[PDB]
Amino acid sequence: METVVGLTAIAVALLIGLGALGTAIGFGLLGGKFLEGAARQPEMVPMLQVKMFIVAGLLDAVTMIGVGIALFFTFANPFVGQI
Amino acid sequence: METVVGLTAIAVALLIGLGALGTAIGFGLLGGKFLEGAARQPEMVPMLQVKMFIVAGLLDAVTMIGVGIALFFTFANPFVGQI
Amino acid sequence: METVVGLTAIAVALLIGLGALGTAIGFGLLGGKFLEGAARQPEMVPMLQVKMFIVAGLLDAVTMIGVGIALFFTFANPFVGQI
Amino acid sequence: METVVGLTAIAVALLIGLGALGTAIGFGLLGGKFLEGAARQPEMVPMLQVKMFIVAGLLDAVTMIGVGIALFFTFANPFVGQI
Amino acid sequence: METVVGLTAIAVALLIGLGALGTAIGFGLLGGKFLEGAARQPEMVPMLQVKMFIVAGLLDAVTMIGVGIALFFTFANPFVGQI
Amino acid sequence: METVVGLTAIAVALLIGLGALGTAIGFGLLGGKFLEGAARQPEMVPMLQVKMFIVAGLLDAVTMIGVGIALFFTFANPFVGQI
Amino acid sequence: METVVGLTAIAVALLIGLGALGTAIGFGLLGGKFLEGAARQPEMVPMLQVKMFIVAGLLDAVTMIGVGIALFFTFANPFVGQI
Amino acid sequence: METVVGLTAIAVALLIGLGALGTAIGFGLLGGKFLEGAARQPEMVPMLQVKMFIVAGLLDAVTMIGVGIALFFTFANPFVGQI
Amino acid sequence: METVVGLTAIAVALLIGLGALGTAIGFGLLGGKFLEGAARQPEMVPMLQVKMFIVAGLLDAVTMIGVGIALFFTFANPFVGQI
Amino acid sequence: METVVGLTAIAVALLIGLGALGTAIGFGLLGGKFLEGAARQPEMVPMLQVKMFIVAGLLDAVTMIGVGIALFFTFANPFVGQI
Amino acid sequence: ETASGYIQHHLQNLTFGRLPNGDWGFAHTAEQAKEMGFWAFHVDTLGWSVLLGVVFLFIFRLAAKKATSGQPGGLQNFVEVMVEFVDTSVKDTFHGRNPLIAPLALTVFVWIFLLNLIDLVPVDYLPMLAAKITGDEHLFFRAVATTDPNATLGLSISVFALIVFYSIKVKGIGGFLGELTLHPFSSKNIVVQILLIPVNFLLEFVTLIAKPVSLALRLFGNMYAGELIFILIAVMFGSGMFLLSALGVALNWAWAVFHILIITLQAFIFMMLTIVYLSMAHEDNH
Amino acid sequence: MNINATLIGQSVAFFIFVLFCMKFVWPPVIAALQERQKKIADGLDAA
Amino acid sequence: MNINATLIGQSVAFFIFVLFCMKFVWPPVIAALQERQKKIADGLDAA
Ligand SMILES: [Zn+2]
Repeated sequence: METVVGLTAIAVALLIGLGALGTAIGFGLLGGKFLEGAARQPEMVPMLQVKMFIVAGLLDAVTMIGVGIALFFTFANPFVGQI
Repeated sequence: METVVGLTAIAVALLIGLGALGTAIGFGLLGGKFLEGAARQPEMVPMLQVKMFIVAGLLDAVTMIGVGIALFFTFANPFVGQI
Repeated sequence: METVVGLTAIAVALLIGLGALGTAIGFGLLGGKFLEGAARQPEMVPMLQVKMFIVAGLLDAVTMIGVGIALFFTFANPFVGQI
Repeated sequence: METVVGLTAIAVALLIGLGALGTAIGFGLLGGKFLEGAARQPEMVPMLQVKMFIVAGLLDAVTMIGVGIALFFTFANPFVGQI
Repeated sequence: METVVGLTAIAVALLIGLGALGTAIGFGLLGGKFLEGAARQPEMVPMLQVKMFIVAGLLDAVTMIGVGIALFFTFANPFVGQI
Repeated sequence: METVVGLTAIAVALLIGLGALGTAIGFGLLGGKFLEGAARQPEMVPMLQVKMFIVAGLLDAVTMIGVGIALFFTFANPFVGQI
Repeated sequence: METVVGLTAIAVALLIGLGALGTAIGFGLLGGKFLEGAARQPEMVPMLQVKMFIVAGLLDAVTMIGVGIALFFTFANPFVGQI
Repeated sequence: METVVGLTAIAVALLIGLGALGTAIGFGLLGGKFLEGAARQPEMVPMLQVKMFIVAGLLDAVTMIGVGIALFFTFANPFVGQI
Repeated sequence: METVVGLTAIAVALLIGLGALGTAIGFGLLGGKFLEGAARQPEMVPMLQVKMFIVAGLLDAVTMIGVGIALFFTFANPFVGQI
Repeated sequence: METVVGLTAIAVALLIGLGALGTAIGFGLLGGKFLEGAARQPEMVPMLQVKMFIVAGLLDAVTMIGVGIALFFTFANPFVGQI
Repeated sequence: ETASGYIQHHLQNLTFGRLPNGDWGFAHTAEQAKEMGFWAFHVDTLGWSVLLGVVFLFIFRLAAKKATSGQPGGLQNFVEVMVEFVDTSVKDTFHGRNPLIAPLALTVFVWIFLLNLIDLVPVDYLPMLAAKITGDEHLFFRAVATTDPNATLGLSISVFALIVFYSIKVKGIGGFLGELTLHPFSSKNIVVQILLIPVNFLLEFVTLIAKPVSLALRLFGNMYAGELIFILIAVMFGSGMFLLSALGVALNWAWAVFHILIITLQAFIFMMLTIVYLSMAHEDNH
Repeated sequence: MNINATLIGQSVAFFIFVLFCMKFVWPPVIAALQERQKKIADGLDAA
Repeated sequence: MNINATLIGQSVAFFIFVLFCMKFVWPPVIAALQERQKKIADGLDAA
């Protein structure tokens, strides 16, 4: 029983850690281009912010799925019940 | 039996985490250029958004396959049945 | 025999996750450059789109070679027969 | 208990280390673009700072979840209670 | 034999996954510059295409060797014959 | 207890090394953009340096948390007591 | 004997996969810059191609050593005869 | 103490190798911009060099911390004393 | 004895594969700028070649050390005699 | 005795390989912009060269410590004395 | 039956080959089909590919035996649109006078599109219809021919044979061997060009052999993944629950909407890559 | 359970997909084909 | 998976279909299109 739970902990760590790494890098790129656009065209920033949020919605989908599944693993381990 | 279950938990973590990382980085890269184009040419935004969604369809192709296979591994198990 | 099955599950996870990561990053780069080109001159959008599809064929080839092999390892298993 | 407690340390290290790596790279990109924008037009700095903070919230959203989960695993332990 | 066969699945997974990741990123980088070249010089598209397909052979050469040896490991096995 | 200590050593190594790698890359990016901006606008260097020091605080926060946790794991040990 | 053979297989996979990844990314970069140069100056294409092949030799120098050593490790084995 | 000592060598290797990798990549990124700025404006070199050193200190801080910790783990051992 | 010999093949694989990956990426980065410079000023190509070779020596310095140490590990293993 | 030596072989491989990868990528990045500057300002090459050497001295600082420690582990293993 | 048995049944083909006593019989189990050697046939793959090819050719002949050259009817308008699109695609890549390239591209594109299209029909309709018509309850029957690696490999091997044939025809045998041993890495002084023949041979041979393999395996992987995901969703309906058979419907709809675009893209990629590979069999690209 | 439920789910999903394709994909294709025919007819009338 | 003799019949059918399309489909459609283009061009020479 020790091995299953021990590997579940590492699975949770891999899930949310990889999600965090990916989201941080991707949002760094997206926000950097948003800041460049805002500095060059200060009058268009209200539109750029909305478009950036539309892109951020796509950027965070799989990582939020991973976070939810990691929490499901931590509090409702589905692998202990499979012997 | 326990080794199979633990190494399928780790397999699910890999399948979802790598996809999340790749999707976040790719969408950051795509949205950066989308915002640069929207700031450079504020009248082409409706066309650029449609093209960005077309490309996003190609970005999330293998990632969704991996996410589906990971849920199939969590709630069913082709490997346990092989003893 | 359990070691073979667990390591096949891990192999499938690696085979699909690495392709999912690479395809997402490569398509993010390609789509960003395509959007930049479309913004520079929208008169050439159809030609650029055709060339983008042609390039998208060469970028996802080996990621789709690995997805088929992973799905062949999940349901069939050439390693179990080898004992 | 030995295996679970040993692997929980690896889980915590992966969580915080991957979060730190991603946050550092993303903030490097974001801050570099912020400095470029501030240098292009020095009088836009006050707006760029607020926009950078708004983007930084999204950038650091998931890493904070990772840090919280790592501290929860360090001081409390659900996996130990799961045996 | 169990460990030798089980560690050949990981070998095949690495051989194909690393090559898939590399080819996807490399072809994204190549195609992104090909699209920009086609935009800058619309009359030079066929020459750029033939040169890109010349480059593609160098780009994917080692990956195809890896795929061939991986398929050689999956249906034949030089390692099992060494006991 | 031997495995717990052996794995906390690896945890400390990961916790410091990943933070160091991320901090070095992020500061390379930030410093390169700062040098470009300082060369572009010599009279704005005093403001750009302060703004860079603002970003450096966000860049290193999680890395400093990781370093503190690693020192805590090195000179004390919550896992030795089976927490 | 069996562990030595399995680790040799993993070593061969590591060598060839890392070489393939490196060559694919490097050739993507080199070919993209070559296409940019060809698009700018179509008169210089024959000289640019010669210089590109000169660079490609250096790019693929070490990877060929790696793949040759991997083949040597597969069809011979200096490690089995050392046990 | 066999496994604790063996896992301490890997800890030192990880600390120093990750620090070296990050430092080399970061210094390449910083030096490229320094050389570009010096080439465009040869008169600004004296200021740019001082700013580069100021950035380099921040770049190398955490890497030097990791190197010091690795030397401490090599010529002494806080983990062996914990059995 | 089998563990030591088995772990030496992984060491050789790492020493050569990491060097090959780094060398390929670095030479792609260098050759791209070499081609760009040759396209810009075709009269300076003889000087650009010698400068590129000067840089290439530094680029390949450590990789040759690694590939020499790997071939020293393969023939006349130094760690076998230690045990 | 055997595990310590087997793990120190991997430690040496990591120490050299990570440094080699990092220094190759870093020198590619630095030399690319050195060549670009030399092509843009042909008369300034003797100053850009000494500046590039100054930066290269910082780039390779930690890698030399890593390789020295790796050779010290290889020939004067300090962990074999501590069990 | 179980979910594993349901999935395992959908992955087996209708094989006809040499039984232990007689070269006339259909394998009744997967192992009995594996026992049959190389000389066995997938009757369901061939019977679908030939049928769809014949249907496409008959439909296109109906609009060519009576071409009006004036105001076109509904059918021949579509046929002319397809022919014009293929001709424009060919002329933008191939500059020679070869009369084989364009009809080949048209046949490849339309045939592959038709073969992929039947993946859209529900995965259980055709196998159960075949089982009911034949009268069996364990009949293996796979409709989508492009999920069979034999079909894609047969499509790509003939393209490779055409590439080699036209290369030899237009360059001579000497030109064919020179484009494999001398062109990639070349120089003027003889002492070096002899030291570069093995490198050139290795590189050009790998690139030449990797074309049919990539052409077959890209299509096979895409179609196999699509059909496998379609099969996996059908398991959600097998549970019989209400809140699970409703999410499955939405997943199936989204997957079909994505898969029609994937199906079109795969045929387009195959046609364009065949055109490109055949056009570079005719001139010295180096 | 299993059979006779998977068939119903597949039929429902297929009918929804067919309705989608009949209401959103078919009209643009028909319109484009008819535009081609009309342009050809106009050219012939001009000739 | 199972590489069979299906690999050969597929190529035979491929070649048969390609040759029949080359001989009985492409030429009539191309000739009709070119004759209609000629008709349109001739009417543009009324000047
Ligand atoms: Zn040639």
